[PDB]
Amino acid sequence: AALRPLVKPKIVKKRTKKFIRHQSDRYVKIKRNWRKPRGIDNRVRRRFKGQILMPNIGYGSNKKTKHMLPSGFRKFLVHNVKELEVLLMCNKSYCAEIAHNVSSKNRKAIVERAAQLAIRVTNPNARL
Amino acid sequence: KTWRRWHRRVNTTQKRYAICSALAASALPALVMSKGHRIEEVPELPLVVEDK
Amino acid sequence: SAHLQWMVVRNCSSFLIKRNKQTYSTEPNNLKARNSFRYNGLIHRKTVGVEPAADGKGVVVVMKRRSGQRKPATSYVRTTINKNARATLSSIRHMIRKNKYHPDLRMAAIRRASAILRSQKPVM
Amino acid sequence: PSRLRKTRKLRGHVSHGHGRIGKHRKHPGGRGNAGGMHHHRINFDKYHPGYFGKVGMRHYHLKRNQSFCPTVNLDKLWTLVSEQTRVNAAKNKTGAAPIIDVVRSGYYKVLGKGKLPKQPVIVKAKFFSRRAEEKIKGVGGACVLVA
Amino acid sequence: GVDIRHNKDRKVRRKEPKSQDIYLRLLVKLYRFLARRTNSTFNQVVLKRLFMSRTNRPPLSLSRMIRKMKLPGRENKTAVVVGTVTDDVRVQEVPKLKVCALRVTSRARSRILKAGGKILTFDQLALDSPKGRGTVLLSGPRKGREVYRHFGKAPGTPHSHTKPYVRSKGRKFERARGRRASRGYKN
Amino acid sequence: MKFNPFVTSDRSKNRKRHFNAPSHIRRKIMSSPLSKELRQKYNVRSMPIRKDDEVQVVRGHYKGQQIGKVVQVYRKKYVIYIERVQREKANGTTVHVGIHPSKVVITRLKLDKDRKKILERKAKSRQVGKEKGK
RNA sequence: GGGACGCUACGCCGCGACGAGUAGGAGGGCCGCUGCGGUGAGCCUUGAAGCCUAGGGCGCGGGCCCGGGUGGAGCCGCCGC
RNA sequence: CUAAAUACCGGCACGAGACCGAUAGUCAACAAGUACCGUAAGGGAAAGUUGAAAAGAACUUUGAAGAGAGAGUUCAAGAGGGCGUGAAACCGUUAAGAGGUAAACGGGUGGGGUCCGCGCAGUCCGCCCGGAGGAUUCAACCCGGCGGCGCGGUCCGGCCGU
Repeated sequence: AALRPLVKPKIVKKRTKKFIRHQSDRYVKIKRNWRKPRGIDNRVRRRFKGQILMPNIGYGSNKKTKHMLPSGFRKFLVHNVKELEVLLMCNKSYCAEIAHNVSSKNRKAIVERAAQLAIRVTNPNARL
Repeated sequence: KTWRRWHRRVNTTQKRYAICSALAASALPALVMSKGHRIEEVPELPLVVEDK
Repeated sequence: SAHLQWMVVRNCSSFLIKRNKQTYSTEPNNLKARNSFRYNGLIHRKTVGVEPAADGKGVVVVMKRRSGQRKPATSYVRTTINKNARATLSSIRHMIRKNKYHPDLRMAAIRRASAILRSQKPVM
Repeated sequence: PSRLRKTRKLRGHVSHGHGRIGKHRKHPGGRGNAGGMHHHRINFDKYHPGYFGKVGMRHYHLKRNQSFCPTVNLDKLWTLVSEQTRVNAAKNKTGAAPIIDVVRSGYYKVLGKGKLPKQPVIVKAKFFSRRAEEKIKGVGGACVLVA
Repeated sequence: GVDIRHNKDRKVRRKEPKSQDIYLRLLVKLYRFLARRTNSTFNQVVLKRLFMSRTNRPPLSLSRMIRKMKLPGRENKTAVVVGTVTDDVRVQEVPKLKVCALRVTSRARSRILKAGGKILTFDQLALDSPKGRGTVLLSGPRKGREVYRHFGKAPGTPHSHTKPYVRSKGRKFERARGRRASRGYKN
Repeated sequence: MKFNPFVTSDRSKNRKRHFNAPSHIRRKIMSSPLSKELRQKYNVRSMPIRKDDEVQVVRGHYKGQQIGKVVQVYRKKYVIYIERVQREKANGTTVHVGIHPSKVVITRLKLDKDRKKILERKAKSRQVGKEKGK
């Protein structure tokens, strides 16, 4: 009973696990965000077996399915009612998402305008 | 330091060139719309008013 | 001209917005709402525009005349169509194809009008 | 624009574009033009020949005002006077040669580099070259000295 | 494993001009269509030269253009210069000419039109001759810059005449040992 | 815009003048508009407040149409104290609630030899804008 | 003699070949921080910034957007600097 | 002997900032050249934030009291006197899981939790047919307005000429 997209291609991802920083588990000061090691004796840098994999260009997703939601749409950040009428010619391909700082009474302005335009909302019933 | 090169000098012909480009682009209706001006009700964009 | 002003409005324009790997324009006559040379409502001398009616029932068709090009108060004339779904799409097709008025956007106006009439249809 | 500089791309690189063996030390070769008769001999000979030594006569109180003698070639001789005088010079049937005062426009010497159009002139200048005179006489002109 | 070298597998050339001005880009857009739709190589030289840098498309003096039209393609034939067409002051008589250039100096426009000449822009050239038919393409002296006198074989070397980098020329500015046969050596 | 070159537009400097103003300047900051019935009669917009003036509260939690007089003028707190504008303490005593003079309208003044002198003087220059301006 | 899409031409599309990397060099960042000129009839006590999060996700990646909690007053998107 | 153009990190009073924001900016945003140290010459800190308003917790009860438990103020004590927001290292407690090759990690699965999909009878959109209905309803004409084009083969008149 939701808003179907025009087509529903098979979403394929070469890797879904996050690329963690080297020795991120051993320390708290070392965050999860990836940093490329540049040490002379770094095992990860020279691709040793059984080590942390590094991000490469080969892990890129397909251009047809890039930035596409599992529902089949692509997201678009919407702040007010006026930004909704942009997507009514992009109805079957792109969906709208309300921003975090939008008030509850302005969120309940948005939802029905996209319902009249049949625009899918990722988070329709956010606050209530 | 205080003696950082704050100021920049432009050639006189180049200073006069941009003013001519700025005045000429102010008479095209499409370019002024892109500046966000809400003047769709203006009768003529080269708005000339009497000296009163 | 059309090609000269396009190279200026393509990046530094107030109607253009860019986020989430997308680009859109909020021009009053930009049907399909995309930043493009063909669909820019302000760039071209001849422009077709489809907007919802003021009372919510029907569609208004924006027609741009070629006489007052630097006279924006007179350059645009607006006609309101409040007929049935088949007859509304027949009229907008006739104003574009049979007048030879910027004919590459005839179906784009048909697509926009077909959704605006659907938007004002009573919701289930 | 510090955002366009090289140091923004060098973040995360240990040696900062200066190598790991030859570290970016303070002054490995010496300050300034050190080592002219020494370790920088080859650069001072392959690129700056004649740097070391004295030649010529010293001149204690030299005034550049005394040596001011600007020159003009025969190319831009007619550019000194206006174009109207050039048209009327060939148009006139009496043969009245117009006078071009070289000192008036701000030159003292006249050099015979270029070709002269075939119409007489009267050239007033502070100095003349030998070849510049024969070119003027070859057209049927006159060289007038002035101080 | 493939034993090929990726050292020079990427050709270095200009695909589009580094200038951000919009009038050249509209002229570039016009000549991209003419290169891939017409069979003339003239639209391939013009389009290649429109991308080029300022030092690559040296100004062409007016006297050179008179000289190359004293030996023209046998007289009505237009002149096409990608650079700027400058005026020469050591030329007396100018004939009527058909000149196409990106820019013409203000004195040169008055001098050419005084002789009954005609000056066209590059968009007018396409409307006149789309294929470059009956055209002479010219260029200024590429090695005419003072920079090239410092280039080449280094000074202080036998038979390597090249201007050294000196702040001011004088009797005590690189006239010593590296130049004097009396002092050390000379080349 | 302000055009006087010797008049401060700095935020930090202006707050320094306000919070470190001397006592004779503190009274001038504490001016409140008169009630509408007074305004045609005296032709005065606003006026500094004194110890005994009848006050209606316009804003805040104690706003209403009640008529109360001032108890004291506390120039160190930018606070005045009104008669029945007060809240209950825990122990049973009553404490006057502070109301800023900006949210105050004066319905009756405290007439005096020095009080009356300002009334024509403020109404003198008030009229001057209507002869010079007209 | 009465008719699908297209084309931000700095865009779109088709063919083949290739993809290691220290020092080092170059390019692209709709990666990130701060302030300024424009711009969004931008967000906001019906809840800003900040912080926490066993949720939904996106991008190879730098990182980012929503869901929940706390918070009480500012903040952000795009074009350039 | 002699003013003017000239200099001015001290002093008086100013105005301003594409500057910095309590480990920044003067050492010093605060009882700062203060506390403190050295015989002395001298060295020289740390330290901003309750709340809009103290409305700063009346009163009852345990304890000798510190400290609590009720009650009360406030929009909010989850703002309760060094009190705005309260992160990490670290510690205490609750819930779940696990535990003889120190712990931790990459790839691949599997199991258990967590909330979410608000899924639990699975798509609608156009074209054609059927019959039930309901309209003020179609094509074609007349009138008025508006717009486009015209090679009107060259109609007429204006305006301009980089």
